[PDB]
Amino acid sequence: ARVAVLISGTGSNLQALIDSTREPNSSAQIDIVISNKAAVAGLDKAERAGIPTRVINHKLYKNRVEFDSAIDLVLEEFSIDIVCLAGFMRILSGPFVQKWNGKMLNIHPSLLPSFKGSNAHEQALETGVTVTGCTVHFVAEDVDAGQIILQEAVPVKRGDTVATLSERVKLAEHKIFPAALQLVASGTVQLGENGKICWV
Repeated sequence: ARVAVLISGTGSNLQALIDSTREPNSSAQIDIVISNKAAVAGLDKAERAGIPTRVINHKLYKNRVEFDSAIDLVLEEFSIDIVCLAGFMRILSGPFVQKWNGKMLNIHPSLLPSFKGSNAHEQALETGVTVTGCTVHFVAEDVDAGQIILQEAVPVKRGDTVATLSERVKLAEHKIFPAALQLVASGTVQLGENGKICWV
């Protein structure tokens, strides 16, 4: 399966995905890395791996449905089968999420039914849970509510801050994101017709 990773920052998860797809048994290949910003060091890691990089910029023109179309064009140019959101800070339009239904993966820093949103760690700490984690799921129109592929629980330690807890959860992210991409790319897991995850 041909893969495109959309980033917006450092992209630590991108590196994990790059290392994973380079293994001989990987059923996925990363062909294009699309960045939201044009500075972020995610593009550099892509370059070091010899992966085509390419930017966009909202400031360049139009509404939302357009910006996504500018991306979708690059996706068509490279014949992409699967999309991985690796720290892509920019909501997608309803049509784009429609076009790539069951073909776009996202990693969220919480045991998902809980703490949906962009500040999951702050919520977890404020709520006082002793166990949190991360989730890889198919992207649906309903934010952070697509079908769950994999999850990994991570303990919260007393005195934890966003800096220390995110660091611990990040180690779990580097494990399940690549594993989930392999499950989807190999055809082992797919968005089920009954709406639920299907393990063939």
